[PDB]
Amino acid sequence: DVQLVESGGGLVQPGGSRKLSCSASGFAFSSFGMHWVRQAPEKGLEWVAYISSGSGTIYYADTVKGRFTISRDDPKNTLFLQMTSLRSEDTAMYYCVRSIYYYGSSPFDFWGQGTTLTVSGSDIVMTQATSSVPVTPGESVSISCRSSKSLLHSNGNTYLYWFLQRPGQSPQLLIYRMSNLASGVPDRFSGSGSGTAFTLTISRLEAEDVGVYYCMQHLEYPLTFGAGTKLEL
Amino acid sequence: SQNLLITQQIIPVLYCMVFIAGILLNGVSGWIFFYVPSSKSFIIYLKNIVIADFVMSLTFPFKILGDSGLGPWQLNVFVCRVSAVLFYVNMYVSIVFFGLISFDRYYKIVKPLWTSFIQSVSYSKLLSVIVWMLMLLLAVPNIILTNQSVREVTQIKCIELKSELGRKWHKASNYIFVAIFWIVFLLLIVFYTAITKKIFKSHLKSSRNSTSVKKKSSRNIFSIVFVFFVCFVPYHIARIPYTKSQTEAHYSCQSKEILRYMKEFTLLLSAANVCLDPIIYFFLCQPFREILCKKLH
Amino acid sequence: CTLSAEDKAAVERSKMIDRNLREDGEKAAREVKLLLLGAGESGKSTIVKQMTGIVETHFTFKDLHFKMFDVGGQRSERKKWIHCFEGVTAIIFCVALSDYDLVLMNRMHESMKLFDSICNNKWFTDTSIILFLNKKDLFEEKIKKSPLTICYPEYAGSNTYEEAAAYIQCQFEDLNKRKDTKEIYTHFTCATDTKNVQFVFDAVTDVIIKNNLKDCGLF
Amino acid sequence: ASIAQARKLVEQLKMEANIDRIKVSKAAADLMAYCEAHAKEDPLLTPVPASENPFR
Amino acid sequence: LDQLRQEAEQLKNQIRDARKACADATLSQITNNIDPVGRIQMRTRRTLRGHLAKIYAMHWGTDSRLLVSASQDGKLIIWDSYTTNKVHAIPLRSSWVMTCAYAPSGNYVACGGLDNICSIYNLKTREGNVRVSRELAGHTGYLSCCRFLDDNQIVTSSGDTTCALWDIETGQQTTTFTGHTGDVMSLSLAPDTRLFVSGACDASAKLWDVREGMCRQTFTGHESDINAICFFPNGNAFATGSDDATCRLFDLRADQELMTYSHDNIICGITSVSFSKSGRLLLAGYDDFNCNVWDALKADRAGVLAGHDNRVSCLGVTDDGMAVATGSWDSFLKIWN
Ligand SMILES: O=C(O)[C@H]1O[C@H](OP(=O)(O)OP(=O)(O)OC[C@H]2O[C@@H](n3ccc(=O)[nH]c3=O)[C@H](O)[C@@H]2O)[C@H](O)[C@@H](O)[C@@H]1O
Repeated sequence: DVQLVESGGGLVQPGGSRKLSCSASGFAFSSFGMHWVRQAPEKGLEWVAYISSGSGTIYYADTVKGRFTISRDDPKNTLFLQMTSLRSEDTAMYYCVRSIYYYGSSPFDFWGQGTTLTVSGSDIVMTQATSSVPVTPGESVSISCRSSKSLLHSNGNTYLYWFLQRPGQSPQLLIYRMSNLASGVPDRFSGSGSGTAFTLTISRLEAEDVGVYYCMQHLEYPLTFGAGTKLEL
Repeated sequence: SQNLLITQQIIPVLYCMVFIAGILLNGVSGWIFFYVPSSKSFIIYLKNIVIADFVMSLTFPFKILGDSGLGPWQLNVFVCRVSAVLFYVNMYVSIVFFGLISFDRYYKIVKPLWTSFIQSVSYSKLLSVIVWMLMLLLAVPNIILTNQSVREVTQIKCIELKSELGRKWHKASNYIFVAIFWIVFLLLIVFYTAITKKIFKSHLKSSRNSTSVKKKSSRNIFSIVFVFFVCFVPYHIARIPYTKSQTEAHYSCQSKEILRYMKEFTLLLSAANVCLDPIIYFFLCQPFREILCKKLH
Repeated sequence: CTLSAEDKAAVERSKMIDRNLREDGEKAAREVKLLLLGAGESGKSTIVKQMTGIVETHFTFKDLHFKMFDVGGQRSERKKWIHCFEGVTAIIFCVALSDYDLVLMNRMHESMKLFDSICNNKWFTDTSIILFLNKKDLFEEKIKKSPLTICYPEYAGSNTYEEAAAYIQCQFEDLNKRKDTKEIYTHFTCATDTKNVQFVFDAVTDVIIKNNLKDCGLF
Repeated sequence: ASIAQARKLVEQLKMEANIDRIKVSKAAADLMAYCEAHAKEDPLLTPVPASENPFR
Repeated sequence: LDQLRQEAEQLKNQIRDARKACADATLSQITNNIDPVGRIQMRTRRTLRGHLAKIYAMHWGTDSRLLVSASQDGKLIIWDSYTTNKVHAIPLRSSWVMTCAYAPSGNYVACGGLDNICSIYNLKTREGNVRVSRELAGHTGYLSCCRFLDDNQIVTSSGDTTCALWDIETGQQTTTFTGHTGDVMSLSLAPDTRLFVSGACDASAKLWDVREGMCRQTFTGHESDINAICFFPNGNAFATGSDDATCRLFDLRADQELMTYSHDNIICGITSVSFSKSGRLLLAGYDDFNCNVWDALKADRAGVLAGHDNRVSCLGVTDDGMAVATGSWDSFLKIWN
């Protein structure tokens, strides 16, 4: 159904420019906001940029601000990221993330496969207590995370997102707004939190949900991800 | 010199007679328009004219007391420096918005070939304030530059209460106002002639409804043009001679007095325009009439 | 300001929806809405052709987009849904001229009653009516042998096509109780006439100009 | 056609006639009791302070 | 023929006699010992703007925050009532819509009108856009009301004097309810969704069994067309608004009219009617551009909701009774609290 295919990755000399593209199919691309998210080879996910539906608002991370440019062509349903003066720290796998925003919506619910690009302070920081957790199928696993600032807003929404990235697969949304189970996710995963400390509980765990679990904040806009809690065995 | 019969007896009583109706009409129009939705540029222009008319009616009594003679010299200098400037600002705002209504009606009816301008849009609201502040920008100096102290308390002249820079700036702003009015008048005449020509070629007649529509539209357009002409054209053909008279000292006392009387009468007509507007402009507005019927009854 | 990022993006989505709604309303306001009515087999099908519930016919003529709504076959209480057509630009009422010699209650009398009900109801006080007197070719043949006195006994004129047609048109126009505020555009059509669309265009042009005058506070 | 419709109407009337009806006083008392029981939980009946009002 | 008519008249007389025997007292003479609710002052808090034509229907969501409305401009708008944000805007194939329904789960929305088709749109599509999921056809009259029972079944009333319980997945009428001699103008579902009352243009309301499929009860008393109907929150009573100036409260168990809410100053018709959470207040929309809140136990006009410039067409109360939405022909929805 929904499909996001990235292209334009490869080898880039330092200081060069490359143009990443993300072709969208199976959904109304014009009505969705689109994010570009980086993942370093072993350093976990990192948000890069975002363009709103209709290109109303455009944002970049402080690392890529002034160097990266995100755009979208709705008639051809494509998402574009032009990167100039690429540095050695930009070597990562890039994902285009579909994300819609309305009351009760489920943003960040679909992630593209991503392309590998190899180059020759006041924001909320999300921390994860455990990096690797040895687990056995059939048990209950609790992944915990903490935030510098409380993610609960005046409207009652706690903007926390739990993603799962399986080995060799793009990250998959599990929980949105700290309590809501994403579509297609089994009832094993449950989200809870007290505003600043959060837990994700998995019951009757199998081998199909083994991977790295990421926590993302959406309260303060400069979206930050946790270090990632890897599940083994 | 002076006769004390016009400037102190006839002018104040006529201004009182026009004010006692204008303030009430503007108040009721503003009360009704508070619930009128601003779905079109015509309604926005009508509301702006309502505001300008209300301020004009509010500033009428200051003049009335200033030229009546009962008020103190401080009231007279306040009228010269503040009340009169606000009155002129409201008058020219109303004139510009009359021109805007004429252009909007021309756009809606004639469908001109230059429709790509799209003046009749939400941006007209901004244009509305872009109208107001413009005349403010043409009259804000006229209030702060009237700082010269009165030489004598027996009589006060507006020209004698302004500096050389202030006098020059007012002599230029009064000319700018007259030029703006004449541009608006030419545009209004052209647009309304085009609208009448479109209406005449609109219907094939030979029907009671068609004849009624044509007669009503022609009567409304003729009333608008006639009231605009009568209320404003004499004032704007007599203003330049009078401002030349009070900016040049070689025009003698008799002609200066005659020009002062003519300016006062023509400004009184332009004042009576505030009473003539609601019957001609606001009454024909369908939402305004509907809300008036719903609320008053 | 006092809004989360998701709330801000939802507000942006709402603003985009508002812009789309305004564009759609502007596009629809320039469309000419016609309500097609008739007593039955009065030529409404032929009019629709040459130009289970509601039927919509869309056609562009002389840079004007016309939406014609046929309510035939509804077979319910008209008063419960006629108010939905309050804002239509005009009502195209089709009457079969040959129906004067037919009965269901005479067909012509039923057509006149329906025309009176449509014209004089509280929802179409100012809505203009384009009266299409169809089947004039068959009416000319019928009037040669069948006198008009069958439908209107008071008709004292000669049994001729022109006089009978004029009498029928005058009788239909006499059903308007608000002749000052409403206009009836009577037209004669027989079969596959290309001038019917032109007559409709002229009538709706007059109606549109009158509506523009009313909206501008000039009428 | 008419006979079948009349028979159906007669059958419907017979079915509706034999239903068990309670006294109007008892039904009114039950209605008033429900209103009294749920009055304390009716935001429209008793205005809600702005702290608990989501439309402020 | 004549014998059947005589038998029907005898049965009607027996029904009337039983009703009169069961009418020992009246609700008005019973509720004299309770204090009046006073002057209800519901101020308007939210004004929903964006409909450009007359709004004909509106239904609250079970979350008491999402609110769907239908307008004659061919638009079905889903509002976030708390923030006045437009969550969704659905273009309709037919712009002549008279009814709209919001599914209790919130995953689906319904609409219908002069096209004689009930269109059901999925709001939780994977593609992210609202698409039409079903087009229930078979009614030969205009769709006047529709109400979801679940995500798969819906009861719709039509102008062909019949109602229909449908199966959305199959698209066929699971059950047909016939017996009204006039066009059915409104529907109301019982809290248990086992019965529903439908008022028609024959000045009559009918209590129908959803599962069994026959007319359980018939209620009369209105002098003109019944345009609105609403169950009492208890589920043992319902209120009907008619083209006359009277609302009428009927009791299911008593099978009789309880009270009549009317005033001499009111002469226009009634378009919408609803109860508060406790049912003490009865909110009715009128053609006189105003809404009237009556004391359902004392028939006193508790208050008036004024502020609509045209006829109030639709009225709804949230499941938590927090606010009342009124949609009028002036192309605006107003929330009152
Ligand atoms: O005592 C009187 O009988 C009156 O005489 C004056 O007559 P005049 O001195 O000619 O004043 P104008 O030249 O007509 O204008 C009055 C003020 O408004 C200003 N003005 C005039 C014309 C204009 O177009 N715009 C404008 O701002 C002038 O600079 C002046 O300060 C004014 O009408 C009154 O202020 C004063 O009370």
